[PDB]
Amino acid sequence: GIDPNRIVALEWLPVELLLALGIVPYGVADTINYRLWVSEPPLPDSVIDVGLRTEPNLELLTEMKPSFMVWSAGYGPSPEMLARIAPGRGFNFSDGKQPLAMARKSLTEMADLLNLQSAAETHLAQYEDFIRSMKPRFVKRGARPLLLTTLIDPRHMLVFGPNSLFQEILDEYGIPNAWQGETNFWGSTAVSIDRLAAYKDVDVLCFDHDNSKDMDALMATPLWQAMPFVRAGRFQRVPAVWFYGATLSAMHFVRVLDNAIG
Repeated sequence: GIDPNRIVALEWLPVELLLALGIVPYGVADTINYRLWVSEPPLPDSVIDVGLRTEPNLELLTEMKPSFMVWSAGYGPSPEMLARIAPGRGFNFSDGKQPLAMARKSLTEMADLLNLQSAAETHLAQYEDFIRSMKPRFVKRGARPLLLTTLIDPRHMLVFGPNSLFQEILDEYGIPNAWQGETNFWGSTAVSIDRLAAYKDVDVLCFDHDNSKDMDALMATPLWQAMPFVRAGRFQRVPAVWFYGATLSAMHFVRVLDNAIG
C-alpha cells in the first residue's frame, strides 16, 4: 500500500483495521451510516466519503488516484473491476466459524503490507489484555444465556449466533449464547419477532442504530409487550456496535456488554 496517507477503505471491516494500526483513511465508503452502525473509531472530518460500499463513486476514486484500496472479501464491487482503479487487497471477515481469529490474522496482514508490525503487536496485546481484564465483570451472572439482536424493521430482528463476532467473547466470559439456530457466513440471521417469544428466561440486548421510530413501533405491538423476556425485565437497548468488524468492534462490544450486564 506504498503511501499510507492515500489508502481508501471501501468497507467498514478494513476501516477498523487501519484505525487500529493508526492510519487515517484517505477515503472511506459510506461515512454517514458508519456513524449510525459502527459509531466508535469516529472518522476525522478530513476523510473523503467515496460513496456507498455497494456502489462506490468510481469516478471520484479514479480522480483520487489511491495508492491502495482495501475492501471486505465477498462484499461490494467485483475485485476484478476494482483492481482496474488502483492496487488493493480484500480482507476476510471470517472463515465461517471464527471472525475474531480471522480479525487477528487480518490485522497482522494489514500491518505487514504497511510495515506497522510493531503497532500491530501493541494493539493485539492491548486487545487480548483488555478482554481478559473484564472477565471478572461477568462472574456473578452465571449460566443464564444471552441473546444478541438488532432491529432491521418492525417485523424482523437479527440474531447473532455461534459464528458471529461476539461468540468468542461470550466463550471467554462463559456467557451461553441463547441463539443456536442457523446463521449466514457473517454469523447472523433475520427472524420474525414471534420467533423470539420462545425465549423464556434469557438476557436480551438490542443494538440501536438511529432507529427509535422503528423501536417504538415494535415496543407498541402487543406481541412485544407480551414477550416473556420483556415482562421478566431482561430486555435492554444498547448502543450501536458493528457486528462485522474486527478487534475494535469486539472491544466496543465488551464495553457495551459490561455496561449492560456487568
